[PDB]
Amino acid sequence: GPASTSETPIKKGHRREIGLIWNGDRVFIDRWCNPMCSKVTLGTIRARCTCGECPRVCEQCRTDTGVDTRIWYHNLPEIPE
Ligand SMILES: [Zn+2]
Ligand SMILES: [Zn+2]
Repeated sequence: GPASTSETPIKKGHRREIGLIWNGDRVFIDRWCNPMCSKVTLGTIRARCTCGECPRVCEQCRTDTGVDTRIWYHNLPEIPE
C-alpha cells in the first residue's frame, strides 16, 4: 500500500547538486551532476561513476566539449582540464 518501506535500488541518472561557496559577503551556488550514483555531498564534488553508463549526457554535459570524450569510467586519473 501507501504507508510502507519504499526501497531504493539502482536508479542512475542526472541529479543537480549544490556546492555553496563562502566568498565575501555573498555565496555562490555551483551546478553539476553527481550525477546520482555518487552520494551527493553538501559542497562542490565530482564523483566518477563506476557503472560506465552515466552520466552519458544531459543539458550540461551535452553542451560540454569534453563530453565527446566523456569518461563514464572511474579509471581516469584526475581532471587537469
Ligand atoms: Zn552512473
Ligand atoms: Zn549531466
